[PDB]
Amino acid sequence: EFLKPRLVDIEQVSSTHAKVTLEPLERGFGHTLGNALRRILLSSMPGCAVTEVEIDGVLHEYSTKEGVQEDILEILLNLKGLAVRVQGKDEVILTLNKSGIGPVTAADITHDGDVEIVKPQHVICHLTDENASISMRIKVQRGRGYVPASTRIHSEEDERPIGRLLVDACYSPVERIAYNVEAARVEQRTDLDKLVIEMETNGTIDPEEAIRRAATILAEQLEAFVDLRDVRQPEVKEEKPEFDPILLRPVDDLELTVRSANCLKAEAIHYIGDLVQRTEVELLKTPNLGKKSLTEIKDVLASRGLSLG
Amino acid sequence: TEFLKPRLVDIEQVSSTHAKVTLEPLERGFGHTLGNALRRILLSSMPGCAVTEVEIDGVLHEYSTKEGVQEDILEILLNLKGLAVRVQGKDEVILTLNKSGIGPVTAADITHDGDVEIVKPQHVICHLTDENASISMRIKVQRGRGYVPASTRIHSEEDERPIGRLLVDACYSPVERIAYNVEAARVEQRTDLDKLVIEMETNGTIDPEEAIRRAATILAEQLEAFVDLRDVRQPEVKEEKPEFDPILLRPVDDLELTVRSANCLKAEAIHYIGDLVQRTEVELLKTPNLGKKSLTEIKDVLASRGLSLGMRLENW
Amino acid sequence: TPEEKLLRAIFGEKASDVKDSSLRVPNGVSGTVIDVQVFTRDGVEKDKRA
Amino acid sequence: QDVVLGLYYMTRDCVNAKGEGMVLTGPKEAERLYRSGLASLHARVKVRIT
Amino acid sequence: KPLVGTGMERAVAVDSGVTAVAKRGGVVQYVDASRIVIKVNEDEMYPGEAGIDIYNLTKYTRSNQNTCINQMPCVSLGEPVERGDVLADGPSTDLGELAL
Repeated sequence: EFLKPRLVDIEQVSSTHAKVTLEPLERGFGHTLGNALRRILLSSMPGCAVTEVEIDGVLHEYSTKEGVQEDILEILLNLKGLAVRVQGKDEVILTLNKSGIGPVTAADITHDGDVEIVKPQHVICHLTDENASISMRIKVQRGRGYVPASTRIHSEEDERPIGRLLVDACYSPVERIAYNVEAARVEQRTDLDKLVIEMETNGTIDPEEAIRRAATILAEQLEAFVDLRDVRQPEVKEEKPEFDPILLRPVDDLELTVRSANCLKAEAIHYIGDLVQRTEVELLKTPNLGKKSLTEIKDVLASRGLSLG
Repeated sequence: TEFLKPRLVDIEQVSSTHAKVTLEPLERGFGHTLGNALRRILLSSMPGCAVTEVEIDGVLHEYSTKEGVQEDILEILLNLKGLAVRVQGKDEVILTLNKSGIGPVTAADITHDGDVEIVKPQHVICHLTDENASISMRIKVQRGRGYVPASTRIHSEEDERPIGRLLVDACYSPVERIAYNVEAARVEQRTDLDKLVIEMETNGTIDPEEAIRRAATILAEQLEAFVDLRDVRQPEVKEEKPEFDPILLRPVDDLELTVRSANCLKAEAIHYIGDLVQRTEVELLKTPNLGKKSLTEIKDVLASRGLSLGMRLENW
Repeated sequence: TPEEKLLRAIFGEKASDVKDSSLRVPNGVSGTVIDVQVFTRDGVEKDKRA
Repeated sequence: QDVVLGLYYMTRDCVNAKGEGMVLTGPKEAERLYRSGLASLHARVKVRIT
Repeated sequence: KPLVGTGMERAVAVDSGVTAVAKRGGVVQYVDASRIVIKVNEDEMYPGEAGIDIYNLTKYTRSNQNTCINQMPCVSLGEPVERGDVLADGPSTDLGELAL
């Protein structure tokens, strides 16, 4: 006998800053959910970020292009800051080609359908020459958490192009999270609490989707908890009967062909035990008993899970 | 996306009232998040029934003494808070204890009511001396969620009651103690994983397993409002290989072959020429009494129907 | 030693008269080689890379 | 040093706090009280102990 | 940069030879991540063959302890510079200040 929280107004003060309110929280769970939600939000929220960049005229991170002022490393870090939203695919390859004097903004990227660059004003480099031109291809993957290059080294998988420039993936859109519990005066009630979650992100995830994802993950783990086995069992039997039933049964119970029958019969092979104990050579010597008969007895002891040895 | 769900749920309950529960493997940080949530809920918010107030027929205030009881009134208060009562239908019921004779008045001596079960019948309450040993009093049991100390009620007890009404702390939650340790656990390649050890002792009424159970139940019920991803799916797509091939349908009989041959293919699990066609040489050759004559026979008949030996076809 | 001679006879393993000495990367360091320099004394046949 | 500081803090008592003079039936519920925020970590109180 | 310094930061930064410092103040004519080309002010132009001043910077070379010493340009195109100004920040230097 309790209440439960209903998702209410979701304010957008800026594109990055959002406040989400929850009115009918039972007293005592205010902090519980505040804390759990904060934890999951900061920890596991899936986001997209640049994974690698390929520029032509550069073999390694440390050289320098003519006609640009940022060093290669600064271009990589700025790309690390690049906030990008892909809808359907997991790995997209963006192409940036610009020449002439000016600060390279994000908008100059060759614009694909599925890609949304939320803040095109993010600078990448500064050109300084009449003919200075940069071309590059950025490979962007989706992922969760924080993955540095050094672990990614295991999965080389033919990185053969030495032109590859690896950057650590900070797979996390949420930058900051706070929550406030305040007395939730509902028109007929004394002690209810309202949760106000203030969340600041890189401007990719909308608040409702984030909160729902977090609740989903918590729901999954608590479902995992719901069952608690405590079950026991007696099964453990003994595994070596007198001679193993599958070795006591008589040849007759094997049923083959009159020939093979009379063969075992007049060969003194009465039990599938004696049988499984005998080898080929044994039957090869019986008159009128040869390759085909024996081989048949074998193909049958094949499905009888017993061989001849 | 794809998370890591816990496996190997081991539970070592020494002394049934004391349950230790170990769990791995858990993603980074989830040890503390779930340990903390569970602890908070179990500890602060649990529906239960407990003693709230009692009236002594002989003494009016908590600081006075009753004749012939060595224990002071507060001592009886402390003993009776430990009494674990489970009510079924009634919300609040007022039980009476009336006992005589020498010795320790135990939980067994309680007036036997319908809905109420005393989980610990041997709990001592008071020690009554000789020749007087006359006690009659009313213990009030009420249901509530969580823990509410007497002191906050008596603070907010503007509804002044007659003298003798001794207020008691209401301990509804059946769990007396709960703790969780988080420690290192590695999934064979990932070392940043953790083990959760939950040590819990309750006051008899509820079994530990069910305690955890309904704690998690309440939390899932709170979250239910948001979580909605409950997708379904199918294994694969339909078939593009119709195994109805117009010449291979008819039965072997159409071959007008010797008995020997028939009986052999039959005993070899061959029914229709659609099975035979997909038959390994070694098999047909091992069949006892199937030699050059019989084999060449089968072969010639299959050749007459325009087919070959060892034919191939998938899905039949 | 004799037994290894037996092994060479068996498998026909022409023993290479040159030992290995290559300058391999020190243990537990991983990075990018940014530059190479080559110094040949005067007289010797410069290799293509030089 | 840190250990001793923690114990010192935990064991030291204060003249007035939450739950002055309420009586607890045992230590485990003492932990119930502190972790539940119904009493200060140090506060003068009467408890039964064995 | 240090949030709480003592004022010596600029003195040390200039006096170490790792920063690049302006000899004749003027306007930054060309900046690239290897060189700074400065157009001299007509006052400071030597009568006979003043021309412009070119500063080649030093890029990652190995220090005695195996540390990197890289110089990055500070100023932007068209910025006026005075004699004794800080062109490029050396290793562990910011905008002319010591940032250890």
